[PDB]
Amino acid sequence: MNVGDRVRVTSSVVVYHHPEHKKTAFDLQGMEGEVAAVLTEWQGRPISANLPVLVKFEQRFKAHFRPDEVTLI
Amino acid sequence: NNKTLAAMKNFAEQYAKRTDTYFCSDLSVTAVVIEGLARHKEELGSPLCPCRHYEDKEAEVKNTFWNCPCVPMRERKECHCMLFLTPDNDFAGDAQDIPMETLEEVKAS
Ligand code: SF4
Repeated sequence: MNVGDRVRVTSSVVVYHHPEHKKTAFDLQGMEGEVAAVLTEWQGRPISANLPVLVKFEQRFKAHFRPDEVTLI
Repeated sequence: NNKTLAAMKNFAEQYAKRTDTYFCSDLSVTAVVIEGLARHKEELGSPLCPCRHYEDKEAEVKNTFWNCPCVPMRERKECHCMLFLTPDNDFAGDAQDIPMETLEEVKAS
């Protein structure tokens, strides 16, 4: 995986922070964005984020995923 | 920081109401998690989730993923500690408030 990769949310991922659906359930499945980060450590010290793939989408929106929920476009 | 223990309790109650989430039907579960959040906040400076183990807690607090309300709770309303439960959850009671007395009992032990 790489920062900059374009990905499609292929699993069903229901979120509550989308700017167009603030506080309400919205499935991101099918949306396409770009990997902004892959969290495996903080300044050389391994960290345990369990949704390590941060993906940026249109409308100033980002969300975190497991590697298995997204597919390289 | 007993001021911090009270601040954390207030946080939990306000966050549950804002997210339409409920406390565990067993409020001692809730109280243990609230006390752990406060302990972590006192020790580390931030309310690192208390129901997980970590290799490097200081790095975790800097990264911020697991600082309460964590990424999974903020984005997906998923709370592994069973502090904030959706209404459909089997372990959800009906309280969005916890008597201060209950947290004081967990401090007693
Ligand atoms: S799972 Fe997340 S929301 Fe629940 S107590 Fe831990 S940090 Fe807070």
